[PDB]
Formats: sequence, structure tokens, C-alpha cells
Amino acid sequence: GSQTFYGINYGVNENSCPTVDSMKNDFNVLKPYTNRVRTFALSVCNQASLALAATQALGMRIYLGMWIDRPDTFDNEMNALKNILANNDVSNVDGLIVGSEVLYRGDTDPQSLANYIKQVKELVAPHGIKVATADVYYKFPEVVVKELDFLMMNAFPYWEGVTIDNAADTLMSHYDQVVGASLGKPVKISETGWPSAGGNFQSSVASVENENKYLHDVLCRVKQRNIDLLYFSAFDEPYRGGVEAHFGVLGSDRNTKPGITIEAGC
Repeated sequence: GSQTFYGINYGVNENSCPTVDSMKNDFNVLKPYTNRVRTFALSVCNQASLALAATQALGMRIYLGMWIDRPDTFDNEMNALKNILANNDVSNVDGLIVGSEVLYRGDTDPQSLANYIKQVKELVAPHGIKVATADVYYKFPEVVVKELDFLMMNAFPYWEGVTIDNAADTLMSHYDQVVGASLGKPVKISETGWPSAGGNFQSSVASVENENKYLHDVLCRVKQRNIDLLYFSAFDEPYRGGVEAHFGVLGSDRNTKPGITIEAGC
């Protein structure tokens, strides 16, 4: 069942950096469920270069994310990208994600983001790598979307207080809004998930049964509609605390979470 996930988001603890074998370890744990991972930053922990080597060793694919927010990050991530292009094989890269929630956070204005994307595309287009940005469903302005090859949505019904039975359906409604902004370009899902513990957010209850249901339902819906999804996330991440420490498909120690069955709901 290594097509159960189109791909899975893979978090990096900046305060406790992974290594190639450690990543190989982590990726082998994921290999029975998927052939593709996604990283969030290029320079942080040298994670892009490490993940390229681990995935390539295992015959896996990768989406490389650029992490842009504070002013220094634009030039610095761009330089990190140039370094990767000089120093690494990038043949297994299925996309470059130029920021995540840049416009949601108000880190820059739409035209500036669009210009930066244009500059990044000029760097990677000669390698046949397509560019996207990831954001919430209402932050895909035309000036940005014009520069993209495809769009990627981040959406968490959990953080909207949507009860579990309705959560995958709300995800799909939000997807259709991104299609509405897409200028006809492909739309993928860069993040969605549901926590197994840590309380509730209004009617959204964190439980293993609810994470299991959300996983099954979302995998089903994206299969029905032929949508590419990066599920959030591979492993629980204890450092985030509260519900944020419980979004993994698998546990923080890389063991399976009892009550999660890794299967699509249709």
C-alpha cells in the first residue's frame, strides 16, 4: 500500500536535527504507506540536502518547501536554493513550494510575492521543476496565481471548529474555493490533518478515533476527485505541545498509533 498517501509532510525539529540515516530510518517507516515526502524549509537544518539524499537512496520522491517569512528569508532561501541546484541531484523533486501561508501571515504583499516566485521559477524551470505556493483557501490573489505552475492549499477544519463528521466535506468545499481562484491551473493540497489528543477546538474534538476517521475520509475524498494530497503529518512532534503535538499518522518514537488504521475510507 505505498500509494495510500500521495505524499506525507515531514517535520523537522530545528532544536534536534535529523541526519541522513535517521531520515532514512524515518522514511523507511513511511515507505510502506507512501513514496513521497515534503520538507518545509531549505536552509533550516540543511534539511533539503539531507532529504534529497535519503529519498534518492530509498527511491522516493520529494516536494521541497521554501520557508519565507521575515525579510532576510527571501534572499537567504533563494541562495539556499541556488546552493542545492549546484550541490545536489534534484531529479526526484516533484515541486518547489515557495512559502507557506506568506499572505495569511502578512509577511509581504501579493505583488512582492509574485515577483519573488517569478525569480524562483527562472532558477528551477531549467531543471523541469514546477513551482507552487501554499496558503489558506482565501489567499490566492490573481497576481500570485499568474506566476504559479500549480496551487497548494493548507486547510484544517479542526482549527475552524468543524465537527468531525463534517470535516472532510468542509475540506472539499475549501478546495473548490481554491479552484475558484486557480485561473484553471492544477490545485493540490499541501496540508491537512487532525490531532489525536490535546483537547478540543469548539466542536472539533481531538481523539484517536477522530484522527482515524479524518484520515480515512480525506484519503477517500481526494481519491474520488483525483486530487494530490500531502497529509499532515508523518510523526507526532512533542515540541509543539498541546494538540499540535498529536498530528502524526505515527508516533513521535516512530511506532504506530494504536487506533489508527492507515487506509483510505474508499
